[PDB]
Amino acid sequence: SLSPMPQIAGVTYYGDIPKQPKRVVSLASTYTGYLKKLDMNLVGVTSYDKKNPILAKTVKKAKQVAATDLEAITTLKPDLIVVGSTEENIKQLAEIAPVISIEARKRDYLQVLSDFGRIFNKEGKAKKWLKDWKTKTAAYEKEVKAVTGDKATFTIMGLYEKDVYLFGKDWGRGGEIIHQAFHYDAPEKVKTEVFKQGYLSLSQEVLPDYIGDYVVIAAEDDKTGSALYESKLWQSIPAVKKHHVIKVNANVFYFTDPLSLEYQLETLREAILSSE
Ligand SMILES: O=C1CCC(=O)N(O)C/C=C\CCNC(=O)CCC(=O)N(O)CCCCCNC(=O)CCC(=O)N(O)CCCCCN1
Ligand SMILES: [Fe+3]
Repeated sequence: SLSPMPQIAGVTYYGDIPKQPKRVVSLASTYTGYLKKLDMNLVGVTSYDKKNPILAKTVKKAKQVAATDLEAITTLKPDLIVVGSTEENIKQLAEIAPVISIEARKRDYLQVLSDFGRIFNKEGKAKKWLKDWKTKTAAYEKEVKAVTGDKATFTIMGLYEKDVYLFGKDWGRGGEIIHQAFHYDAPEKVKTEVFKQGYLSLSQEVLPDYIGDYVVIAAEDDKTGSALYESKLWQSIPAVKKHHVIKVNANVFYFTDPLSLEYQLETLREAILSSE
């Protein structure tokens, strides 16, 4: 029995996708949690998946694999491999098992779930989650905007090693919830320089120019942000002086999947409400 394999923008099939795969290898942390949400049995997952404190609990049995670990992936005997479209070795992966390749941003973070529901005939489960999400986020939006005001601007940022990044509405780090689910505006330069591009690496000195009312900042640990937070440049930013900086744990906040997002939603709601 094969998947109906619908034509979906950004989804490429290699081989005959099983309708009911029993041994799924996920090589893209974007998708792992969607597969889990739809009760797919994962036997391989990524390093990020293992470090995500929400998701990791659900995939303890899975082996940590990278896309280059062809031998380990083969040994796992998958009947389905799920990958991002930018992976360079799709040919060799497809020799191991059927592959679903997904190109980020062709479908939104919600569509991806209903898309997998169609691929695997789990539409009911997908629809129910999406319904509750849309109802909950609509209510939560009203609550948070009652504190911030409706026109408050948010910037999504992330700290990685010595680097500083801004993110748009659809590159994780809380952007889906802040920009899409809560319909928060962003500063002008964020909308014109970051949103379409997905992300932007930036030098410290111009950071003030991209921050308005609030900032959500992702990092994997406390030490990464240390120097920045103590800098005069940083302390000069109005949002910082007003205590409108929401620091979040990247280990879960990198992610976009339903399981991660459930946790991120409560965290962001609570953080914004307590900013008052
Ligand atoms: O899908 C998302 C949000 C968007 C995202 O980050 N992606 O990687 C998916 C879309 C791009 C796939 C193509 N891969 C790359 O461009 C490699 C670099 C990359 O992953 N990026 O996100 C580019 C900007 C961040 C670079 C610094 N690295 C990290 O922050 C590690 C977390 C990091 O960026 N990762 O991707 C690892 C955890 C990802 C969890 C799921 N999150
Ligand atoms: Fe990434």
